Amino acid sequence: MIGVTLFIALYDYEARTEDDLTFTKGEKFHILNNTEGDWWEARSLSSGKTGCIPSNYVAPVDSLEHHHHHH
Repeated sequence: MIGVTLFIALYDYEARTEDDLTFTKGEKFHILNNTEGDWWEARSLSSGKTGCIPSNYVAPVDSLEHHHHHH
């Protein structure tokens, strides 16, 4: 969806609190709230669950894709 940034997990993460998400590397996310800074609220596109993730464990998918001019 245009205007919505897709994120991908670069590492596995086991939930450390009741509000954390557990996820595996490659998992896709939408970010819902980034105000905590080091922790972001996200919704997992794999499980449909919502919770906190470490902000440094994910990256925008568009940052990691190969781009070519002609489309």
